[PDB]
Amino acid sequence: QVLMTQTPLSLPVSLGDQASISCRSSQSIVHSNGNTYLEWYLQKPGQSPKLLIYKVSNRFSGVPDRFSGSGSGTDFTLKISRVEAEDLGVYYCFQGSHVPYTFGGGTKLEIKR
Amino acid sequence: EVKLVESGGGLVQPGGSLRLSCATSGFSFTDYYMAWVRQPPGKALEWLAFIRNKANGYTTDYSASVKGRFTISRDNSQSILYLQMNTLRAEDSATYYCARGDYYGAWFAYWGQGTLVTVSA
Amino acid sequence: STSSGGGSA
Ligand SMILES: O=C(O)CCCN/C=C1/N=C(c2ccccc2)OC1=O
Repeated sequence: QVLMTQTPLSLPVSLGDQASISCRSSQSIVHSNGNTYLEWYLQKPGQSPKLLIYKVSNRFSGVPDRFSGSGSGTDFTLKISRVEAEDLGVYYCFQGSHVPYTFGGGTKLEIKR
Repeated sequence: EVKLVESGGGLVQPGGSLRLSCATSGFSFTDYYMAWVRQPPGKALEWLAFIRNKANGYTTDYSASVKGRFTISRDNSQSILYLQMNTLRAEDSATYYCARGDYYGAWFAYWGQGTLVTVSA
Repeated sequence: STSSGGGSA
């Protein structure tokens, strides 16, 4: 199976700074059709996860502009222009185009200084 | 609008079955991909098995960690999704969620509140 | 316990 390997494990930031989580696949994650079902989720402490960016870069309705993802290939990266307190949580990248579908190990986004 | 509620999990003994369920509200249940994601108290989210809509002939795929044990199903009339788990074990104790695909390239657009299962007494 | 109780693809 193809496993997602996202870094860093923990990402400390001051409310307001930009944040960048990476997610290196381990092989092409392009489906038979033309899509790359690479998604992002934000699971706040003790709270079901939310869908942020579905295709490599579409922003799910309701998620704010701050969020955006990208980078087709084996390297995908989620970015957040300004991080609000309500962004703190654990982000997971999900590979949805190859069965057995897989998640990243996650990347906690806690307060730094 | 869209409501997904799980139930059926609890405290079970090593080995042995259990039957999880997820009720649907707010959407033509038959026209959507469904899944079961699992997050052991430990950490990572883990996709287990997924079921697609009538458009795709209701196909189903499972992780190997549940390939023969677990089995998915869907009550299209009642609009409910089930997950029968058999000969449970340790790595099985986790909060099982319910998910519904999005009309576009998205598998888990709507998650349930999740139901916890504990197996190892 | 209670009653009556590489390698990658
Ligand atoms: O938005 C329209 O109202 C809603 C329904 C459309 N049919 C599409 C669906 N499409 C998927 C789906 C799931 C994973 C990848 C690509 C598509 O799940 C569904 O339930």
